[PDB]
Amino acid sequence: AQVPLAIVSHKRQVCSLYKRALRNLESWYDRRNVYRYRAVQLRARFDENRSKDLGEGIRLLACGQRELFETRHFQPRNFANSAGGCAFEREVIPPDWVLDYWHPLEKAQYPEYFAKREQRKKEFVTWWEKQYGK
Amino acid sequence: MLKIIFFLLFLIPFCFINNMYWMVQIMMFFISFIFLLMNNFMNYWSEISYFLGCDMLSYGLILLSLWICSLMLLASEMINKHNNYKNLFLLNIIILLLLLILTFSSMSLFMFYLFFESSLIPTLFLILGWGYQPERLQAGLYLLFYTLLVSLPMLIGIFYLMNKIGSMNFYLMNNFMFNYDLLYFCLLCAFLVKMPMFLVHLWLPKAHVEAPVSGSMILAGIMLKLGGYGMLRVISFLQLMNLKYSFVWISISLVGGVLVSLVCLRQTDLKALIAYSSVAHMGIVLSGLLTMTYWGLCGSYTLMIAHGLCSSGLFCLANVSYERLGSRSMLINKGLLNFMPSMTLWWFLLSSANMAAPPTLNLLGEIYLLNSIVSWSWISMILLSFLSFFSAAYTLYLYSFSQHGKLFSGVYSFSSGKIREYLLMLLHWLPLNLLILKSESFMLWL
Amino acid sequence: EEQEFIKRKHEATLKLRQEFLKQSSNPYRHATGEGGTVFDAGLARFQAMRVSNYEHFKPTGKSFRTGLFAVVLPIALYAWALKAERDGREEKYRTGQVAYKDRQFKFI
Amino acid sequence: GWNKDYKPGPYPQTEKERLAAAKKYYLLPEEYKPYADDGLGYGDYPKLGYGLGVEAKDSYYPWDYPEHKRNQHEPISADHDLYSEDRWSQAEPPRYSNAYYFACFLGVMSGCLALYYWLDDKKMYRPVAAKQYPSPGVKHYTFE
Amino acid sequence: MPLTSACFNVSNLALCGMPFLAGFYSKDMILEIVSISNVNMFSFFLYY
Amino acid sequence: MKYLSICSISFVNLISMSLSCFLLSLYFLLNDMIYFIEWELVSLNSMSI
Amino acid sequence: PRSPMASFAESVLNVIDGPITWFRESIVEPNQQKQNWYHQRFRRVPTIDQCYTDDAVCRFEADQQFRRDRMVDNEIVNILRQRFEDCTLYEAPDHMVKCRPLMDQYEKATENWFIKYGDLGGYANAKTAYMKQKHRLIWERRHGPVGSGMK
Amino acid sequence: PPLSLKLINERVLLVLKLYDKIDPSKLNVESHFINDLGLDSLDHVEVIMAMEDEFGFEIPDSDAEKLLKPADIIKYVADKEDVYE
Amino acid sequence: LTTEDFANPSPKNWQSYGFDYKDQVEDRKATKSTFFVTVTLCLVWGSFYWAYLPDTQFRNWAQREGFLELRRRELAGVDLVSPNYVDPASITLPSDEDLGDTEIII
Amino acid sequence: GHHQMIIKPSRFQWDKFKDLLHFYVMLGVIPVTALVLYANIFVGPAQLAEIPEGYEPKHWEYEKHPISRFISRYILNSDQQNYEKSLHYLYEENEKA
Amino acid sequence: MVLGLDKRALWGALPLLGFAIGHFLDKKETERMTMFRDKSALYGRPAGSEGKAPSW
Amino acid sequence: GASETGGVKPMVIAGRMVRERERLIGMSPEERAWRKQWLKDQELHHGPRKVPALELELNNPIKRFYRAPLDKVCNVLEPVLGFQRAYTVRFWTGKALLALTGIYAGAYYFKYNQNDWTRKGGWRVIHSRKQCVPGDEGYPKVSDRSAPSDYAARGFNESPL
Amino acid sequence: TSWLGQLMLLLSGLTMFMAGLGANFEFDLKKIIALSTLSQLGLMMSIL
Amino acid sequence: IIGGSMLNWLIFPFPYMICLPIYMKLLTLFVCIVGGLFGYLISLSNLF
Repeated sequence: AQVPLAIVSHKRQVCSLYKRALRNLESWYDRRNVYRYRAVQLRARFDENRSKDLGEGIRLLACGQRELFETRHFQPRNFANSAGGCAFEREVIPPDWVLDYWHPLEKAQYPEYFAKREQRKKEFVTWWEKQYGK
Repeated sequence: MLKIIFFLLFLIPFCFINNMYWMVQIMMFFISFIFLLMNNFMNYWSEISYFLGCDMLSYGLILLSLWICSLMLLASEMINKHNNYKNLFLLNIIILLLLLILTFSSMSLFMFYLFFESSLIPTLFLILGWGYQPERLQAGLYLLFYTLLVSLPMLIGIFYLMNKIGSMNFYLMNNFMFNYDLLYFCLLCAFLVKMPMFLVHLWLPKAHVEAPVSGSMILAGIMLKLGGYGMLRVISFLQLMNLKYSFVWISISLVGGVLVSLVCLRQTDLKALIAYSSVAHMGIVLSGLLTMTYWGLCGSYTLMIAHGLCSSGLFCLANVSYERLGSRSMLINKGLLNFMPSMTLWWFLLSSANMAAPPTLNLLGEIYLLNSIVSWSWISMILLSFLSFFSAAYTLYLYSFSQHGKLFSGVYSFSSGKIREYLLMLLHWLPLNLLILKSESFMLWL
Repeated sequence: EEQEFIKRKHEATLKLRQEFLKQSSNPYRHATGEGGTVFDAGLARFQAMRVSNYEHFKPTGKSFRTGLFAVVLPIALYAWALKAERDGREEKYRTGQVAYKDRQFKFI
Repeated sequence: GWNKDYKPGPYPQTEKERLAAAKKYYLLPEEYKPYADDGLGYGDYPKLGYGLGVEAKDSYYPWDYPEHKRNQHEPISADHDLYSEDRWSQAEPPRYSNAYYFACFLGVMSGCLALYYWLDDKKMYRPVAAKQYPSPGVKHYTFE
Repeated sequence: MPLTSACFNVSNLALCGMPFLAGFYSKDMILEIVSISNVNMFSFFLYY
Repeated sequence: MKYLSICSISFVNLISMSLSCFLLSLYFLLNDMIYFIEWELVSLNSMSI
Repeated sequence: PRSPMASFAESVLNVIDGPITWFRESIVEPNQQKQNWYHQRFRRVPTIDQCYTDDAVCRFEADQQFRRDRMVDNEIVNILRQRFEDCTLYEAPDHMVKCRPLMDQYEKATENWFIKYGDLGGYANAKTAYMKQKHRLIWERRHGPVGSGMK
Repeated sequence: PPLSLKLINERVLLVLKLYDKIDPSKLNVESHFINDLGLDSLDHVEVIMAMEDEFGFEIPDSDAEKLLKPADIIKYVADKEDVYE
Repeated sequence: LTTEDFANPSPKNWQSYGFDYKDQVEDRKATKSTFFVTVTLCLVWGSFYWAYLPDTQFRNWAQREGFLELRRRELAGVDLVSPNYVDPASITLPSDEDLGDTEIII
Repeated sequence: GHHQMIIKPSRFQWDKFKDLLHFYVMLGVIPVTALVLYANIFVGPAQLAEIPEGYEPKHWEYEKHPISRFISRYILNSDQQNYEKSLHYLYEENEKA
Repeated sequence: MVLGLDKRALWGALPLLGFAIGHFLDKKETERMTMFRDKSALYGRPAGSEGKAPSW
Repeated sequence: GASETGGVKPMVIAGRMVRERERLIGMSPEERAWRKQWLKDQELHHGPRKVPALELELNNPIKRFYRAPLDKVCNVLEPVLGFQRAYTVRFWTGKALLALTGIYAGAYYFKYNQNDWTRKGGWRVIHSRKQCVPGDEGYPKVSDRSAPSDYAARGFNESPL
Repeated sequence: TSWLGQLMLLLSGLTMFMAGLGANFEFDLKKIIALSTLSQLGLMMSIL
Repeated sequence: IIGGSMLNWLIFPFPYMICLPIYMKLLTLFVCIVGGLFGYLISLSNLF
C-alpha cells in the first residue's frame, strides 16, 4: 500500500475545481433534466477559456474559487453512505482479540469457527514473521 | 462506641496472619452492618462512653467511613497480585479506620483535633507505599505541608478556647461566642485548606492524580468531609465574627466553582476531572455551610455524604481504565462502551449522581443548599445558574468522550469486566439510592 | 511547493507508519495480554507539558494582566457587589422598616 | 519514561537549539515553531494546529488513529481540545464574518420586538360587549 | 409503496387540516378562538 | 428476553397498561375527580418535601 | 346507576374490594393480639429565664424543651397549610369561598412562628431565642411597632 | 443484497457503453483514458463523477488519479465492497 | 486445540471472579463469602431494620402533638402559635438606663 | 438462520453478576419476608389509646408496631437512658471546667 | 468448620471477642452514669413507680 | 493455575485491512488472501451450539424453583402449540398472575394502611367530590366540609381519645 | 395574567413563523419534519 | 383518521361558541390553501 504525496498540479487545482462545481450545481439544481443542461452550460464556462497563460490561470482560480465559496448551497448534497454522511459510521467493531477473551462456555457455541480461528492465528504469526522477517 | 473500637483493634492481628485480605474485608463489612444496627440518636450527644459519643452528625459520617474503608479492599487487589506488602496495606487501612471513628466521636474539640491531625500519617503511607507516578514524592510534600502549615496553627486557637472556656466539649463552646477576629481566621482558614478551598485546591489534584485507587478514594471520600464535619461542630460560636467577614468566602467559592468547572472541560485526565469536580461540589457545600442557615447546614451534611460516595465510585472507574489501558489520558481512554458495555452503564450512573440526577442523595443536597444561598443573597443566582450548568457540562463530556468515540488503534488485549469491580460499583451507588427513603436520619442533625 | 518540503517530510514520516503496524500487529506483546498501548511520543510529550509549564511561567506584565482580569477582578467585583447589596438589605432589616408581614424567605 | 522524563525544555534561543527541538518533536527545521515564550508560554513546545478545525484536515488520508486524524509520533497541539471535532471546530471556511451572524439574528429580533410592543398599544378585537355576570345588585337590561 | 404513500397522505391531511381530520378539529378551533379573543396584530397575522 | 423478542415483551404490557389508563380517564371525566396522593420524605423548618 | 361505564366501573370496584375485605375479615381478625400504645407527656422545665448563669444541665434541659416545642410549632404551620390545601382542592369554583377565612389562620401562624423561632438559624438554642424576645420587647417599648423605622 | 464481482464489471461496462464522448464501441476493457479513449484533462473526472453517482460513494480527489483504467475502477470498487470473494 | 476442544472445554481451566487468581475454590469461596456479607447482611436485613426502626428523632411524636396541640389551642381560645418564648409578663425588662444604648436588635 | 457472527465482548461475567445479585438478595429476602408477614398477621398493630391514670408505660409502650416493639425494648437504649447519659456527663464537664 | 470456613471464622472470633469486651466495658459506663437515674427534671419520677423498675 | 481464556492465544489476525480506507487505498495479493479468508470464515451455517450446564451455571437454585411451576407446564404443553407458542403461553400466564396479584395488594394497602394521623410519611391521600347530576340523590347537595377541622382530618377527627 | 403572556406570545409566534419558513428550504427529510413539529408547537404555546 | 372526533365529543363539556364574520371563518380555509398552491407551484419549475 502507498500513501500519496500532497503536491498538487494546477491541472488538479482546476479539475477538482470542476468537480466541486459539478457538486455545487447538484446542491443548487436537482432535476436531472435541469442538471445536465446547466452542467453542460458549466462545461462551456470551463471550455471557453480552456488554455490560458499561467498568470491568467491564477486569476482564473481567483474567480473560480470565489464563485464556489460565494455560491455554495447552505445544505450541500452531502453523500449518504460516505464520510460526512447523514448515517455513515453508524457503528464500530473492536479488534478481534475481544473474541479471543470469550469465556470457555462462551467459546463453546461456535467450535468450528474458533477452531479455524485458532488455525488462522498461527498462520498469521507465520505471515507477520515474514512481514519484515520479524 | 467502644464496641466498634475494640472490634477494630481485634481485627488488627489479621493483617499479620497470612492470607487475610478477604477475611478482613468481610469483617469490616460485618462490623459496618453491626454499626448500622446501633441507631437511636437525637441532636443531643448519645452513647457517651469514656470520652466517645455519637450523634446525627457523627453517626452518618462514621457509617460512611466504615462503609468506604471496607470498600477499599474490594477496590485494590493488585496489591495481592504483586504481593506488595499486603500486611502493611491492611494495617494502614485499619489504623486509618480507628482514627476516623475516634475523630468523628471525639466529644472534645482537642480530642477531635488530635485524631483529625493524627490521620496525617496513615494516609501518607497509603499514597507513598503504593504510589505509581514519580510525582508521588512532591505530591506527598504538597499534601502534608499544606495541611500542617495551617492545621498546626488551630492548635493555638484550641488552647486559647480552653483558657477562656475551661473545657472543649462541643456543647460547652456553643454556650459562648467569640469575636477576637483572629480566632475566626485561625480556625476557619485552617479547616478551609482541607475542605479544600478553590484558592488552595492546588494540592488536591496532585494528591489524587499520583495516588493509588485506594488512597485517592480515601482522600476524596473522607478527608474533605472530615474538614467539613469540624466546621459544622465549630462554627456554633463563630457566628458574629463570621457574619462580619463572610462575603469573601462565599464569593471565592462560588466564583471558583464556575472556574474549576471550566478547568474540568479543558482538563484531559480522568482523575483530574473528578478531582476538580469534587472541589467544585465542596465549593457549594462550603457556601451553604457559611450561610449558616438551617437549610444550608442540614443540606451541607447531606451533600458531604453523597459527594463522598459518588467521588469514590468515579475513582473506581478511573482505576478500571488505569488498570486496563495503563494510561490516565482522555486520549488513550475512549470507546469503552465497545469493550465493557455493561460497565458503561455504571459509568453513566455514577456520572449521573455527580450531576445531581435523582433519586440521588447528592441532588437532595443542592435543593437545600441552593435554597439557602438564594435566600441569603439574590445576587448569587447569577452565578448559581452557571455553576450547576457547567457542573453537568463537564460530566457530560467525561461520560461521552471516554465511552463513545471510535476505539483506539493501539490497545493491547486486556481482560474484561469482573465480579469484584461490578459489585464494587453497585455497592457505592445503590446505597446512594437507598438513603433517600430515610433521609431524615441523614437529613436532620441540627 | 517549496521544492520538496512535502517530499522531504514524506520519506522519514512514512517509515514509522510501518513500525506502528509492526507494533499493533505484534503477536507477542498482544499475547502477553498485560494491556497497555504502543508508545506514542506526541502523547508522552502532551502529558508532560500538560502537567508542567510553571518552570516556563515568567511573571511579566502579560501573565499578570491575564490573571488579574481572569479571576481577581471577577472575584473582587462580585464579592464587593454581594457585600454592598447585603449591607443595604440588612440595614433596612435592622432599622425595622419592613415588618414581619412583607418580608420574604420567612423559612430560609 | 515518565512525565518528568518527558518534560519539555525551555524555549530554544539559538539556531542549534531550534534544530535540536525540531528533532525532539520529530518536526522539520521550519515545521518547528515554538510559542512566543513571552510570560505564559510552554517554551520549546511546538506551536501547531490552531487552524479553523481538525475536521478540516484530510477526510480520507491514511490515519494511524482516525479518531483524532493523527498519525504516529507527532507533537500533539497544546490546544488539541478546543480545536477537536468534538469541540470548537468546523470543516470549511465560514460564509460570513462574526458580526454578520450576530447582526442578522439580533438586529431582526430587536426590531420585530419593538414593533410588536408598538402594536400591542393598539390591540385589535371583535367589537362585542363586556361579558355579563350574574351577581348581587347587577341589573343588566334585556333588549325587550 | 402505495400503503406508505397513502399513510403519508393521512399524516399530511391531518397536519394540513383537510376537513374533518385531526388538523381541522384542532387547528380550526384554535384560529377562531384567536378571532374571538382580542389579540395583537402580529399574533393574528402570524398564525394565518 | 431470552425466548421472545423484547419488542413483544414490552409491547403487550404497554397496550394493556394504557387501555387501563384510558378507561380510568373516562371514569375521571364522568365523575370529574382529581386525586392528589402524597408520600412525604422529610420536613424541616415547617416545609414538607 | 344511570351511566353505562360507571355502572361498569362499579363492577371492577366490587372486584377489587372483594378479596381484600375478605382477606381482612378472614386472616386478620382470627390472628390478632390486642395491645396498647400511648403518647408522650413530657413535664415542663425551668426555662432559660429560670435557670442560673452557669447551670449547664439546666440549660441543656431547657434547650431540649425548646427543640421539641420548635418541632411542634414548626409543625402547626404545616398542618394549617395542609388544612388550607384541602379547602383549595374542595371545589373548582370554591377558592374564594373559604381561602381567606381559612388561610388567614395560616397567615397568622406563619408570622407568629417567625417571631418566636424565625431569624435564628441552625444551632439556635433556648438562650438566643429567649433573649431575642427580650430585645423585641425593648424595641416595641422604645421605638414602637416594628415596621416604622425609628424616631 | 450482496454485490457480485461480475455484476460490478458489467455495470461499469454498462455506463461506459452508455457514455457518448468515449469511443462509442467501448474498445478493450482496459482502455487507458489518455490513450485510445482520448479522455482529456476534464473528461477524466466526468468519468469519475458518473461512476460516483452510479456506485453510491465519492472517490477521493487524488485517488481518482490512481484510477487510470476501467480495470482500476473495478479494482477500486472491489477494495471497497469486499468483492474479491 | 481443535474443534472438540473448543466445543467441550475441559474442567481444568477456571475463569477468575477477580478475587483470587491461584485457586478455584479460594476464588469461589471468597466471592461466595464476600457477596453474602455485603448484600444480604446489609442491603436486605439492614434495610429491613431501618424500614421498621422505631421513632428515633421523635418526628412522628412531634406530629402526634401537632394534631393535639393545635386542637388543644383551638378550643382553648388561646393563640395557636404563641410568639413569646415565655409569658411577656414573666419577662422583666431592665430599665432604659440599663439599656444605655446596648445596640438593641430588632 | 443464516447467522453471520458478531464480534461481541464476553457477557458471562455480567450475567453471573446479575445471577448472584438475584440469588443472594432473594436469600436474604425470604426469611425477612417470612418474619414481617408473621408479626403483622400473627400479632399485628397495637392500638393507640389513652393513659390509664394509674398506669405508667415503659418506653417500649410508645411504639405502635410490633417489630418496633421488639427492636426498641431489646436492641436500642431508651431515650431516657440516652437522656440521663448527657445530664450526668454535662454535670461533670461543667463542674470540671 | 465446613472447610470453607476453616481457620477463617476461627480467627474471626477475636473481632467478635472485641465486641463482647467493648459491650461489657460500656455497660459499666452506664454504671458510672447513674446520678440522675430517674432523678432528672423531664423524665424524673418524683417518688413512687419504683417497684423494682430501674428504668434504664 | 488460573486463566480467563482457558489458554487461548491473545492476538489479532486482520492487520492493515481493518480500516475501510486502508483496504480501499492499496492492499497486496498476500493481503487479498488473508482478507478473503477473513471474510470467507466470517460466514456461519450451523448456529449457536448448546452448552447444557452453562444454563445451570448462569441459573441459581432460587431462580430454578419458581421457573418450575410455570416451566413444568411447558414440557407437556410444548408439542400442542410448539415451543414458541408454548413459552408465550408460559410467559403471559406468569406476567398476568403477577399483575393481578399486585393489583389487589395495592388496593388493599390504600384501603387499610393509608397515611393517617398516627403513621406519617406514608401515602397520604386526598380527593375532590364527585359531579352531581340533575335527578341525583341529594342533587342540591350542601358542602360537607363544615368546619376547618374537616380539612386535614388525616384520621384525627376520628381519634380514639 | 402577567407580562409573561406577552413575552411568550412574542417568542412562540416568532419561532413558528421562523420554522414555517425554514421548512421550505430544508432538504433533510427528518429535518423538515422536525421543523413542522416546532411550527405546530409554537401554535400550542401561543394559544396557551 | 378518526382523530380528534373521539376527544372532541368527550373533552369539551362547554364547547366554545364562535359566530364570526363569514370573511373570517372561511378565511381560515383560503389563506391556508394559497400555501399549498405555492408549495406545489414554486416547486414545479420549467427547465430554463
